[PDB]
Amino acid sequence: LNMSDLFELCESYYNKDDKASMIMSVEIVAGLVCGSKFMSVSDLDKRDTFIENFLAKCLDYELNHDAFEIWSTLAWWLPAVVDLRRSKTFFCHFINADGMFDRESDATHQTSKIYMLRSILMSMEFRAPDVGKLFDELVFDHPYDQVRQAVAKLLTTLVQNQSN
Amino acid sequence: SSINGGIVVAMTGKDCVAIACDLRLGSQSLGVSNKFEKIFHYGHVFLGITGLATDVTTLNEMFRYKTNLYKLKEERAIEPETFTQLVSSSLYERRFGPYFVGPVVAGINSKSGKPFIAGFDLIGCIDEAKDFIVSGTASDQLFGMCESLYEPNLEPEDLFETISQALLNAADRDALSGWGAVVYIIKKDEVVKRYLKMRQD
Amino acid sequence: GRLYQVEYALESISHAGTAIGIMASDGIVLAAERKVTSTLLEQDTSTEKLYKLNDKIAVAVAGLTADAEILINTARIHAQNYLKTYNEDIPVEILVRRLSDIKQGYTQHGGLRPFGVSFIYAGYDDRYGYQLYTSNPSGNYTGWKAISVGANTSAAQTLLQMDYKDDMKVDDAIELALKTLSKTTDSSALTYDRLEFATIRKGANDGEVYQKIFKPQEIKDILVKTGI
Amino acid sequence: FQVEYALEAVKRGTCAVGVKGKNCVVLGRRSTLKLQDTRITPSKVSKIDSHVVLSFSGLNADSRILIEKARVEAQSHRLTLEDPVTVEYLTRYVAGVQQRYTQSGGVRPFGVSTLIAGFDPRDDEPKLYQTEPSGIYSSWSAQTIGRNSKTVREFLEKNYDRKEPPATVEECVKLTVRIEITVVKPDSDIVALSSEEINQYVTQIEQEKQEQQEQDK
Amino acid sequence: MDIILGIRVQDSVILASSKAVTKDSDDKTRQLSPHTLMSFAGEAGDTVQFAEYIQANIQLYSIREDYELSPQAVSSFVRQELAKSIRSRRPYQVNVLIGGYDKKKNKPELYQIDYLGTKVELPYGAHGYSGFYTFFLLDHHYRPDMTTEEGLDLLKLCVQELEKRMPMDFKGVIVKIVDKDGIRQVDD
Amino acid sequence: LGQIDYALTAVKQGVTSLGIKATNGVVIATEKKSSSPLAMSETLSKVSLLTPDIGAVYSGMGPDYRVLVDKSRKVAHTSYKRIYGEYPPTKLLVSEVAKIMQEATQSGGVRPFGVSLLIAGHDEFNGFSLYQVDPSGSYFPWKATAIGKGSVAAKTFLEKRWNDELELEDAIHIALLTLKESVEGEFNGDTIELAIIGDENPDLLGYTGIPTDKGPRFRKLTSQEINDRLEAL
Amino acid sequence: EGRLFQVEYSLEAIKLGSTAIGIATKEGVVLGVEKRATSPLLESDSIEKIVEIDRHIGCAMSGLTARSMIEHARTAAVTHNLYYDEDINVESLTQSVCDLALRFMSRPFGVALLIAGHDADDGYQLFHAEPSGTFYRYNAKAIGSGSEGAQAELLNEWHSSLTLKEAELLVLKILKQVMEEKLDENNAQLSCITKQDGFKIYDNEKTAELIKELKEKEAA
Repeated sequence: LNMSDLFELCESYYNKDDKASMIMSVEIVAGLVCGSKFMSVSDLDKRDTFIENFLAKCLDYELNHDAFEIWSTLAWWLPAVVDLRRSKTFFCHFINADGMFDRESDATHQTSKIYMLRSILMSMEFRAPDVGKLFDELVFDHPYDQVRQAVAKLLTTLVQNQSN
Repeated sequence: SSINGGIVVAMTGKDCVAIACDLRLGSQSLGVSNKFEKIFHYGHVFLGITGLATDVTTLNEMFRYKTNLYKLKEERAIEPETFTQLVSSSLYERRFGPYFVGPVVAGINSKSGKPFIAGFDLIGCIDEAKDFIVSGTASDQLFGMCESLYEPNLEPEDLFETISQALLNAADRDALSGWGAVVYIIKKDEVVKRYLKMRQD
Repeated sequence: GRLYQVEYALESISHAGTAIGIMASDGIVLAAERKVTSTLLEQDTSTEKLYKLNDKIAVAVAGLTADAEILINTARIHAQNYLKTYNEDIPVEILVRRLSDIKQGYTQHGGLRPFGVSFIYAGYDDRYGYQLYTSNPSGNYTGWKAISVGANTSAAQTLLQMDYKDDMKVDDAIELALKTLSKTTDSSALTYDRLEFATIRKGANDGEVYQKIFKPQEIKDILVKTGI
Repeated sequence: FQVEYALEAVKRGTCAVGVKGKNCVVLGRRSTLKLQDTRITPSKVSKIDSHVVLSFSGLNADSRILIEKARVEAQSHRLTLEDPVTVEYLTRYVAGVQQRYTQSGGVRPFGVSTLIAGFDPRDDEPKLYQTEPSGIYSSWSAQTIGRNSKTVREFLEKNYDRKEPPATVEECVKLTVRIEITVVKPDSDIVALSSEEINQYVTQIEQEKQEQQEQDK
Repeated sequence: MDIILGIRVQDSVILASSKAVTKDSDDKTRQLSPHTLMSFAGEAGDTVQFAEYIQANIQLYSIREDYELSPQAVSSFVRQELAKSIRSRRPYQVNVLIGGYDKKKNKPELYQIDYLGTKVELPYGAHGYSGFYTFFLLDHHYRPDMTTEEGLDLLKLCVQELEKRMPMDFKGVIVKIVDKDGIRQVDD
Repeated sequence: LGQIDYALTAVKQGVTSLGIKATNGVVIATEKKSSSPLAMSETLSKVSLLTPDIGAVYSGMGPDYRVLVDKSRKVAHTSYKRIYGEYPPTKLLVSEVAKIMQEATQSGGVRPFGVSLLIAGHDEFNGFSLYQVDPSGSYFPWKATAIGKGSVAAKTFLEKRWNDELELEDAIHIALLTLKESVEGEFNGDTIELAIIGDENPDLLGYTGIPTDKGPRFRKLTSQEINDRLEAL
Repeated sequence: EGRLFQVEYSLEAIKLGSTAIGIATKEGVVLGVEKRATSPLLESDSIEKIVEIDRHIGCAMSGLTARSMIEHARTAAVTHNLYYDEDINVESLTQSVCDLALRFMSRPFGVALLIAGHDADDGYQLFHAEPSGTFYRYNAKAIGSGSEGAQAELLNEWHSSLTLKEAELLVLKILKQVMEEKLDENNAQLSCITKQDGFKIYDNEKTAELIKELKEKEAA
C-alpha cells in the first residue's frame, strides 16, 4: 500500500449524515496519529499535511452536533494514549483557532472549539505546551451564556495546570 | 313489518340446495329500489331475511361480525346447524324486543355433505323441513306453489327451474314483491347466482 | 424520568424468540423461531407466534403468551367493530395505534403490570399499500422496511441492513429472512419444526389473499430450495 | 419526587420551538435508521383543529393521549356552543387535564410538555401558549422546549425583539435550528412545509453566513 | 312539507332542498366533508341536532386521521346511528340524502337513508311526497352519462312540476353541486 | 420469587397423577391418598367430568380443585353452550379455565390456585387432545405428561415409552406401570382413580330414540376393572 | 402522644411563594401581589395571582395558581344569586370555601387565600382562609415570603382611619420593603374592591403613577 489509501478511506468515510461513518473516519485519524512511531520523515510530513487539511476542512465551517461529540471524545482520548508532539499540525489547529474568543461573532461553534481545546489541555495538565497567550486572549464580556461558561471552565483548567 | 315487502324461498335437492329471493324495496305502495338483495353468505352458509329492511341490514352486519369472530377464535368455518342455533339464540335474546324479521338458513355441511335448510319465526323458533322453507309477505302463495310443484331428489338443473317458477308465480300475485329475482344454486364446491327476467320491471 | 417496569419488560422480551418482518415492493414476509422443546410437547398449538387479526392484517409476537392472547383478542374485536361501523376494513395504522394506546395506558396506571410483549404488524390497505410496524411495551409504534425483535435483535438488524434492497421481491424477502435467522440462532442449524412463516401478498387479480400461513411441509420445501 | 422526574423525562425529548409574528405563528425529528420507513410518519406538529395546532416535547405515547383529548374537547365545545374553541380555552383544558393527572398518587402524570399555537376564530391576533406538568400554563412570544432550551431561548431573546414583531411570514420561518415547520394564519389557515422548502431555507442561511464571512471574516 | 331531492350525474351530485320552514332562506344542508354533503328533512330541530352530531363526528375523524372518509363509510355510519336511534327512547325523525365524490375511485355517489335506517344508494332519490311528483321525469329523462348542465335542467323541470302539482308552497329551492373541486352552490 | 412460584412448589408437593394421549383416546390416572382407614375413599373423587367428552385431573390443593371443577362446569354451559347448542371443544374450555386461573392470579387480595390440571378431551375436527394448565394461567398441549411429587421419574419413563403408534390399551398399561412405580401407599383398585376419553358409549346416555345423539366419551373405570387390569401386570 | 402535625406543616406557608398583602379600609379593600421576574419576551399578563370571584368579591393567593377553590367560590356565588336573587356575604363565601376544603379532617387541601369583599351587612371585609378548613377575619394581612416583617409593619401602620389611596401606598411600601427595592411597575400588581366599582385590577399606568407618588412622598 502506497500510504495514501488510508487518506482516501478517511476522506470517503467522513459523511456528515451517518454518525457511524464519521466515527470510523475519526478512528482512522486516531490510528494515523497513534501510528507515528514506525514511519519515516517524509511519511510524517505527509501525515502532518493531511491532518492539517482534514482538520481545516472538518472543524472550521459548521458542526451538526453529531461530529462534535466524536471530535470531543477524540480530543479527550488521543492525548492520553500518545504524545501530541509527534504531530506538528494536530495541536496547532486547536491552539491557533481563529475567532474562538471573538466577542461580536454571532457562539455554538466558538463554544465547541473552546471545549475541544479545554479537553486537550485537561488530558495533559502539567506536561502541556506553553499556552499562556490564552491568558491575553480570554474574553469576559461575551454576551452569550454558553461562551461565558466555556471561558470560565477554560480559565479553571489553565489555573489548575499551573499549580503543580 | 310488512311495509317494505320481499319474499325468500329455499328448497333442498339432490346433494344441492337452492335459495331465491325477490329484489323489491319500497315504502308501502311506492317502489324505491329494484336492487335490494336479501340473501347473504358467511363462509359457506347462506341466510335470507325478510321483513323490515333496517333490521335485515342490522342482522346481516351482526351475523357477519359474529361469524368472523367465530372463524378467528375456532380456526374453522361455522356449519349450517351451529349457525342456525346461533341465530335462534340471538333472536331469543331480544324477547319482548324482537327484530321484525323472518330468517331462512340454507347450506351444505362441509363434513357430512348433506343439505340443510331451516326457517325462523319472530323470536327464533327453529323450523327444520326436509322439503322447503318460505318467508315473506307472499308466504301463502309460496306454500301453495311449493306444495304443488316440489319433488324430492331433484337435480340442480330441475331444482333451479322449480324454485324459479315457484318464486315468480308467487311474486306475481303479491303487490309488495316482484321487481326482479335472484336464485342461488349451491353445491358441494360450486355456487351459481342467476338473475331472472320478470314483469313490472 | 426512566420507567423501570418498561425496562424490565424490554429485558424480558430480549430473552424471547426472534421474529423478523421484511417488506417488499409487492408483499410482506413474517418469520418466527420456535424455542421451546421437550420431546413430548405438542407442536400443533395452532400458530404459536403468528396470529391473524383479520383477512388483511397479521401479527408476530415476542414475549409472554397470555398478554399476547389478550391483546390479539382485543385487536380482533376492534377490527370487527370498525368493519361493522364503516362497512370497510380497518386501516393498519389505526389498529396499531389502538394497541399502542392500550399498552401506554397499561404503563401509566398503578396496579397493572406492563405488557411484556413486542408486536410486529404486517398489513395491507388501499391508502398506503403494504405496511410494516413494530410496537413495544412503552406504547410507541414505528414503521419499518425490515425489522427484527426478540433475542438477537442487533445482529439481525445488522444482517438486514447489509443485504436489503428497496425493490426486492417476495421470494427475495423470504430468502433474506431465512438466511438472517439461520445466521443468528444459537441452535447450530435451522429446522422446519422450529420455524413459523407467513406471507401477505397481492396477485395480478385483485383478490388480496392475505392469509397464507405456511404449513410445516411448505416450510421444509422452502428451506430445501433456499439451501439452509 | 414526581413532577421533577417528569420534567427530566421532558428534557430528554426532541427540541421544539414556537414563535409568533405580526399575522402568523411558526411551530418548529431525529435521525431515521437505514431500514425505517418514513412514508408513514406521525408529524411532530399535530393540528388540533383548523385554527389551533399543537407541538409536543417528551414522551410521544403520552402526548398522543393529550392530543386526542384536546381534539375531542374541541369537537365537544363546537357541538355544545356552536363556536370553535379558542386558544386560551384549549390551553387551559390541557393544563387542567395534566394537573388532574398529577394528583392521585401520580407515578408519572404525563412526562410531556406542549406548545399550543393559533388564532381565535373571527380574529387575527396570534396566540402562543406553553403547557407543562403540574397544570402550569404560560404565554410566550418565542419559546423552546427540549434538549437545548436555554441556548435556543437565549438566541431568541437576543434576536427576537418585543418592539417590532416580524411583519412577513418568511422571516419568521427563516429561523436557524443549529426539521419541521408549520405555519398558522388567520381564517383557519394551516400550512405544513415540505422538505424542499426547508432545504431552500437552510441553503439561504448557509449562503448568508458565507457572505457575512466573506465581507468581514 | 319539505322537499329534498338528489340526482347523481356522470361526474357530479346535485342536491335540491326546500327553503320553507313552518322563513324563506333555510339551508337544510351540512358539509360533512370537503367532498361529502348531507341534506336532512322531517321533524323539528331533532334534524339539526342529528346533522350537527354527525358533522362533529366526521370532522373529528378527519382531524384524527388526516384523511377524509369515503361516502360509503359516511352513509354506513349514519345508517348505524339512525338504526340505534329507532330502538331507543327519543328517536330521531330525520330522512337524509348524502351526496359525495369518492376521490380514490373518482366517482360521484348518492345515498338515501330513511328515518328507520334504510339505505339504498339510488342513482336518483327524493324524500317525502316529492318522489310522487318527480319520479316519472327521472324515469324518462335520466341517463347514466349525463353532464352537470343536463342534470340541472332536469332538476329545474322537476322543481317546476313540484310547484305546479303540489298543494303545499315550499318557497323555492336551493341547489348544491358536489364534484372533484368540492361543494358549490348554484346561484340561479 | 412470588406467589406463582410458591403455588408451583405446593403443586410439586402434591400427589403425582399422569396423562397419556394415544391415537384413539386419552388416559388419565391418579392415586387417592387417605391415611385413615376410618375415612371412606369412595366419597372423594379426584377425576371429575367437565363435559361428556372432557375430563380433568389435578395435583395440588384439593379444595381449590373442587371449587375450580364447579366453576369450569358452569362456564362450559354459560359461555359456549346455550348459544351454539353443543359442548365446547377442548381448546376453548381449557382457555376458559386458564382465564379463571389468570383472573385469580391477577386479582388483588386473592391468592392463586395451588393446583395444576391435566385436561383430556375429544372433539370433532380436532380428534383427541391433552393439555396441562399451571397455576399462573398458561396452558400447554402434551402427548404424555405428569405432575406432582414423582413427576420427574414419571416424565422420564413416559419419554422412554411414548411413541406415535400407541393405542388406548397400551396407554392404560403404561399409565398403570407408571403409577405402580411411584405409589406412596398401597396399590390396589380402591386407591387408583383412572378415566379414559375414547369411543362413545350408547349404554350411558340413559335413553334411546334419537340416532344422532351419541353417548359420552368420558368413562371412569370401576374398582373391579382396575383390579382386573392390575392382574395383567 | 399523637397529634395532627400534617396540618401544622401545611400551615407553615411562609415560604409558599410570592408575598400577598391585603388592607381593608372604610372605602375599599386593596390587594397587592408580587410579580415574578421572567423572560422579557414572556407575556406577563398570563400571571394572575389576583382573581375575581364575582363583582363584589375578589381573591389573592401566594402559592401556585394551579384553581378548584376559585371555581367553587364562583359557582357558590352564582348559585346563591340564582337561589336568593341577591349577593352572597363575604363570610358565607369564605365558609363555603372552608367547607369545600374540609370535605375534600386530618389532611390539608388547597392553599391559603386572602378573600376580600363588600356587603351591606358588614361593609368591607377581609378574610384569611387556610388549607385547614378555617379562616380568620383580618384588618390587613400578609402571606408569602417575608410575611412576619410585613405583618409587623401592618401592626405598626394600620390605624382604622385609612383611605383607599393610603392603603395602596402602604401596600406598595410594604411590598418594596419585602422585595428590597426596585419595584417600578413589573414586580407588583394592585387591585381594589369598592362598593360602587366592584372588583377592579389596576393597569400598569396607574401602578406606575402610584409608584411615582410613593417615591415623591419618600423624597418629601
